[PDB]
Amino acid sequence: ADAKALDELRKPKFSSKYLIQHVSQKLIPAVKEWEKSYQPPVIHLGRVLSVGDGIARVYGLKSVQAGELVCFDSGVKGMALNLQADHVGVVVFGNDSVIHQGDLVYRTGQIVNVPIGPGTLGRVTDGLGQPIDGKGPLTNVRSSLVEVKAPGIIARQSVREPLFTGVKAVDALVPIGRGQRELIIGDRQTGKTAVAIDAIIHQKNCNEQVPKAQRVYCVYVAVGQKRSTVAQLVKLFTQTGAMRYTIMVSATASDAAPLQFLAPYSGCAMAEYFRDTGKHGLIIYDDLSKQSVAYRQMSLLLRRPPGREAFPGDVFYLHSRLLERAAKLSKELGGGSLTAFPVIETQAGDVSAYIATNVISITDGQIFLETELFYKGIRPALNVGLSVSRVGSAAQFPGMKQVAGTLKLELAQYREVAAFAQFGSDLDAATQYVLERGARLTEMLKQKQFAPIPIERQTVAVYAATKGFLDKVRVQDIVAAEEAVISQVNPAVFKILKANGKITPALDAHLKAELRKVKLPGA
Amino acid sequence: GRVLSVGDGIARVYGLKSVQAGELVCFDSGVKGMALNLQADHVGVVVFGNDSVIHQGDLVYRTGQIVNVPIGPGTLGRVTDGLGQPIDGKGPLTNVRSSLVEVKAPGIIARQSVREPLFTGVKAVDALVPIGRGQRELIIGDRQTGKTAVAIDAIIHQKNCNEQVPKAQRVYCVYVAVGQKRSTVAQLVKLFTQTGAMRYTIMVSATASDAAPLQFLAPYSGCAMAEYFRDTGKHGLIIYDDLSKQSVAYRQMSLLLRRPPGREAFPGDVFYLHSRLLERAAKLSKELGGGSLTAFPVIETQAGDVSAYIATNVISITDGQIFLETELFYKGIRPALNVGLSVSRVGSAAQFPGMKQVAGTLKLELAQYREVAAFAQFGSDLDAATQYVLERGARLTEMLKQKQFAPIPIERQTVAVYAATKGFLDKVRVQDIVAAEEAVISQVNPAVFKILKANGKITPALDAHLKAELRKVKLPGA
Amino acid sequence: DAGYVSQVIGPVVDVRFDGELPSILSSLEVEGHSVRLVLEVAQHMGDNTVRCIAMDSTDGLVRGQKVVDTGSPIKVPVGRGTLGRIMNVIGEPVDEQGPIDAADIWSIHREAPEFTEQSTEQEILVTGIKVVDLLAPYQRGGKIGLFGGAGVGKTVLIMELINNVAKAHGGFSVFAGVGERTREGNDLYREMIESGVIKLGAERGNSKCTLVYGQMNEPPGARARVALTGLTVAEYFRDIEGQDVLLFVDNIFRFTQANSEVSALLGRIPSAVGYQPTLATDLGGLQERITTTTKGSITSVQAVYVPADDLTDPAPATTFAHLDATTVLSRSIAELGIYPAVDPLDSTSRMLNPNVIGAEHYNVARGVQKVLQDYKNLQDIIAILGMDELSEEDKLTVARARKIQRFLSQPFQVAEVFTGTPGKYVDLADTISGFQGVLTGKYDDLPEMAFYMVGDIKEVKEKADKMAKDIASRKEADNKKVSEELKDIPSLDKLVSEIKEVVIEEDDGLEEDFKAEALSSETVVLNEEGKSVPLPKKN
Ligand SMILES: Nc1ncnc2c1ncn2[C@@H]1O[C@H](COP(=O)(O)OP(=O)(O)OP(=O)(O)O)[C@@H](O)[C@H]1O
Ligand SMILES: Nc1ncnc2c1ncn2[C@@H]1O[C@H](COP(=O)(O)OP(=O)(O)OP(=O)(O)O)[C@@H](O)[C@H]1O
Ligand SMILES: Nc1ncnc2c1ncn2[C@@H]1O[C@H](COP(=O)(O)OP(=O)(O)O)[C@@H](O)[C@H]1O
Ligand SMILES: [Mg+2]
Ligand SMILES: [Mg+2]
Ligand SMILES: [Mg+2]
Repeated sequence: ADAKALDELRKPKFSSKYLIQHVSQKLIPAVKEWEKSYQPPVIHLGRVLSVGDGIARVYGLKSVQAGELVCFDSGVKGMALNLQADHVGVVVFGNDSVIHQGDLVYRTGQIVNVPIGPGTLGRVTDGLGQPIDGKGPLTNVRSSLVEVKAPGIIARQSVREPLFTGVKAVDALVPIGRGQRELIIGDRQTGKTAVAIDAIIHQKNCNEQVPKAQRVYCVYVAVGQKRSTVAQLVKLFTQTGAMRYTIMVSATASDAAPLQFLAPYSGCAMAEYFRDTGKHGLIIYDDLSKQSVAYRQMSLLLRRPPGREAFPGDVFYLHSRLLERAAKLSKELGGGSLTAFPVIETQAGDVSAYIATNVISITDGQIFLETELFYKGIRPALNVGLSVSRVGSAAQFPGMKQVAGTLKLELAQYREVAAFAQFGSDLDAATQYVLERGARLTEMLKQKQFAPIPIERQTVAVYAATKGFLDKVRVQDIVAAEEAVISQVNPAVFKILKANGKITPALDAHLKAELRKVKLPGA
Repeated sequence: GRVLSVGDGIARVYGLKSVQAGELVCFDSGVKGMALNLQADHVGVVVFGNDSVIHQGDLVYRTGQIVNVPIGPGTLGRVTDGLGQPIDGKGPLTNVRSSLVEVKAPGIIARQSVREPLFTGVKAVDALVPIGRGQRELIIGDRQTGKTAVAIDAIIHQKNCNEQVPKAQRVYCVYVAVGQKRSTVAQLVKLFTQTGAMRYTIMVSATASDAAPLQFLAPYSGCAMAEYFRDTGKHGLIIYDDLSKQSVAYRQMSLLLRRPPGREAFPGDVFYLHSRLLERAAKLSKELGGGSLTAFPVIETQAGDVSAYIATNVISITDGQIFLETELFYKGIRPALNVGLSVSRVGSAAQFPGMKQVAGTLKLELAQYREVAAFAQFGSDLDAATQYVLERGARLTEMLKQKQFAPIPIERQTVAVYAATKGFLDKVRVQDIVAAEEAVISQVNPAVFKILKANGKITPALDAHLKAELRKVKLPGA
Repeated sequence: DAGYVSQVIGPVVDVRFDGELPSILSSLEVEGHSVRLVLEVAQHMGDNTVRCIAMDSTDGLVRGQKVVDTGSPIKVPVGRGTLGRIMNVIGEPVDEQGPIDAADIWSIHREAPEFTEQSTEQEILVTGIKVVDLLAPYQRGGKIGLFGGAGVGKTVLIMELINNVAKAHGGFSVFAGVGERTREGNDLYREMIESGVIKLGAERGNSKCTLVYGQMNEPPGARARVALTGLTVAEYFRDIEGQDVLLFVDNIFRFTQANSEVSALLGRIPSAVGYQPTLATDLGGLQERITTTTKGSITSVQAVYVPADDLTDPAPATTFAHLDATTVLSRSIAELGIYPAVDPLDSTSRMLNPNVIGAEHYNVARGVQKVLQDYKNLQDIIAILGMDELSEEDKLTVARARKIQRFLSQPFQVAEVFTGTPGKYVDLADTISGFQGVLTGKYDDLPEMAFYMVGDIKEVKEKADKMAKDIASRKEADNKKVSEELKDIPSLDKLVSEIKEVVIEEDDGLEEDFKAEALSSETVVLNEEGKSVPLPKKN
């Protein structure tokens, strides 16, 4: 059984020829009798051994690379994922009902690539590049690999530019930066998509205002969502004019699991064009908790051994190599940027889950949206103690930086007394004074949906709350009092607060002056 | 035999036709291995070292002999690895003898009742969970709660009392360090030489960079080295520090040999592993010599979760349990022995008879103090049958505190516990904690210690003089 | 002579050798790749096949691609030529400044030092952090672990320890970034340019740190070995240069996680929670190489991420045993705004011994832990009663412990860019005496928040003075404040006039550089000859 006699067997030791001479003049006549049942032999092409559940096992394909787009003879694409010794495991980019046993698989030569460029700006795309909005094919566009490595230590520079989202809980408490990956984590129906949408709408509102290179180009990656929701989102974006800067990659729920797995990489390759060419990108991987389930489906059907919650071993790498592409580049590489908003859904608030802890470990900040604050009127349901941000200062508005530290610490004082408000002792007009002051601040931080606020109106409206001008107002109607503050105040203080960037003492005087002239409705 | 596959410290060896289960083999590279699972096509050999020197097709020779360590009096004072070879660098082990590491535990008839006491020098352990010779007592706790402290104080106290007993009743200790760092083993050898404890202490050390079979096999090496002293009518004391690491090394080997896993991926025979180890600690019969071996397994819990797999297994195996809490540890109670959860199934049959008549009050009023434990934090004083037990239990928990690496003789713990259970307490304001805890044992004359040690019991002729001596204690700092 | 690629499943490649199998841990080179693809041999599969882990991505590997053997493990440049450089796992420079001019390249795999060459010297390493230096004092030449969940401040604490120790050390430093963010790798590189710890150009040799980076974007074969590369640079400085080295490892958890990521593809059935069955021995084989021998001294600070704040997860619970000191950062302390969020109870050190740091230091440390544990036990009856029936001793042990909780916080010099307060280095004696004062009761006459984010005990006393002049103020409210207009204030329409003008041309910069190639409407594939041929008309 040991190999040395087994390769000594390749020496001829037949010691008779009454079969070698007989079979040789009998074999080729016998292959002719059944050559109709012989499929033609394959070396460099493929032939499907087995197909099932979206995994083809392909014999042949001698020179395919790992991770390469292969194409079946029925036109449906694939990707050579695990290259076994005897076959190739191809994940099928589409419905595997058109693939049979014995179909030819054609190697396309290229690693998986999507159309990138300025012609993608405004289109609705599936997880591979094909436009699904029916507005023709993509023009003014070139191909690019979906699996580039992230820009290294020398290609990057410090995250300094602010990237307002228009949600003032975010722009005051957990401020994003321009090359920052900020996680939107929460339970279902808490407003994660809503925070991402207000980010994209606010970037449309600010792109029509800045000189040509501070403009942020958005990409929405919609993994696993239903096709109706993507239709609602495209309708909203096109009725607000935000679809001019937005690409939408849409690998919906009926799509094959490799398209949902690959659509964050397709969307990141589309948004990396703006990072690599000196512009500024922004990407939302909405339901990144569904890309991991599609990857788990692919890896369990390729018979890779499961792990925690039957996820693969390399499901941390799946998201780390995706999110690390969101960077702020150096001036020697254009100064471009790409800021990511991955969305992770928890189950019953269990943030201790597997994919949740992986993406929390990768991304810079968190935007925790808790379902118990969503039903107390706090919308966006931002848990202030649990939502962190890595950049902190140096990447937000300077005028908001003057007025937001005294909000962040004062809400810590307000949460400090909530576990001591069930008895009613009301110690020495301190634990009862901040019990209304912080309650007025949390009412200041509420806002509506699909209506982002410019940053100067937010840093006026939170100037009006952490300073005076609002303590004589009931907690019930500060959401009403803020429109009195925003509208009735002269709209020329907003321009000079936007153009300065901070609250100068020349402007602090007029801002405290015009915050006393308006009518607050509280009675 | 020929190596088929090698990787992660497991060599699949084709050949080795008549090899025994658990037998040593030897490779071409000079590394050894133990043939663990013998299959019809190959032998699964775990490798005693780094497997990077083994290639496919390397030759494996069987050594013909099961794994064995040198035992004997030449191992005393030497730091060995998990296979017996000395790593302290003082040359080969003179005056030893090879003997198998997997022996059978002594049966029902070879046992004797565990009656003579093994003093640890920790007065909490000697007063509340008393250890006999031949007992398996689990030192269980969380991380950094003082388990190695209790083990080390038992070893150091065995050195201290080994100088004042005859040749027969001396305890020779073995400390087995499984899975520990190599820098913290050297600090223990430093402490044991500076203490003088290495005159009776063997030190078996399978560190973290050792192979998994060496850490799996080091407790059996240490148990064979201490079974030398058990089987020749002398007394031993074996301490397996982190038996929870020996189980993890065994889990690694059994998973890489593809044995079917059970709860928390442990193999099915991990209870058999630990009970096969811990049933060898026995008090032998009068016919086999009368010797004894006392085991202190150490199991680390995670969040006090003693319902974990290995912790439940060893709690099932051992007689007693010394449960060290982390909340008592930072509250100042060090050694942080949880009194209500620490058991000893041998119990009062194997403690000091002078302590047995004083500690029976102590554990009772400690239990009374534990049930009235919320009232300590109150302003409204209750009916002074609870405030009495509150101040009494507080001074009793402060009685059982003890500094590290300073064990106490049993006659001094008896006197200090007598001075707190009979009512000679510091019922003053407690500014004088500095000059009253040690003042009892330092100001009574040492003749009462000689009488209490030699008689082993507070006689009516001695509690009279002890009560007369306890009243004249000075504390002249006030 | 050479081998060929037999199988590629993600980051694990099977390579088949017709004779001359490599050793385990051998590095192999894949000839013909886009980049330098290094495979490190992990095991011998058995029919003349080895199984390897890739140091780069395996996308592009063809079966039968020629793989050549180097006869040795991954050898990296070590020595003075690496000071002030950034290296890969495999020793490539990633800082765009020439090659690395280091002599006597070393294998990244070696055995740990022996038991005979172990040092037992215990000198305290003064960090300037008053919660570290009081309750869990570090050892110079010791293994230090900064445990903590995500976002509790392990990286800011390791940056403050760099700023406080590595600049004033004399010896060399090695930061080994293991599976971390590339953003903070760049931030570390830039602020060690600005500190002088890394100098570029002609005075490169005056640098004091070698960066070795293996971040999150790298495949799991690279994150599982970059700690060995940083450890090899530190072991050269310890063994050959005879130096005192300072190894800083950011998330040694990523070493075990990256070994776990390839563990099932190497064919091992998983252990408990989901880690490899070789978790303890992999972690031990790394951690035992970080020792001070008799030759030189490696002081290691390791950040250890605990997953989901769970200190009983086996990857932190295994690395607990390898550490002399332990700084458990917790989320609960950080939710009170107290930074560094060091759990004063759950932190432990081997130096916290009255024979080591002195009984005067030991007793104030144990007293702080005693009053903090008593307050931790009293909080549960406070929240039910309300802290007015606490016997005037438990109103004192609450007030002193609540002063101590604030007094353990400290401004950090590297954390003034997102907090604003400049950082205070606190000496050891001014920590011990300052905590002895609040313990015995000299400072009950100061308010409670005066102890928050200060330095010495001389700063809480003057923060109380500033707080009580400021709560003495804000009593005038009538006029001649900033709100009046003829003070210095121009008109509001005048301030709109000084706004400089920026243009908007409404073409947003998309018609200037793009090479718009014409993409194929048809699928174009390769036939058996490899010729690019459109997809044949037959389904
Ligand atoms: N700021 C807000 N004010 C009021 N309502 C809001 C706000 N944000 C979101 N909502 C409402 O909350 C609901 C959930 O919002 P959204 O779909 O963004 O959450 P989600 O977490 O993405 O949900 P899913 O997980 O189902 O996608 C929506 O119906 C929306 O109308
Ligand atoms: N009785 C005591 N008095 C004072 N200090 C003590 C006492 N017991 C333990 N300590 C201290 O507690 C620290 C941890 O103790 P020890 O190592 O004994 O616990 P452990 O449970 O073995 O920890 P690990 O599991 O990490 O080895 C040591 O530094 C020791 O000095
Ligand atoms: N000393 C400190 N002072 C103020 N904030 C801090 C401090 N340490 C940490 N933080 C806050 O914690 C957050 C994360 O810290 P970091 O070191 O990145 O933790 P991790 O290493 O666990 O990711 C930062 O946003 C920072 O604002
Ligand atoms: Mg959603
Ligand atoms: Mg221990
Ligand atoms: Mg970090």
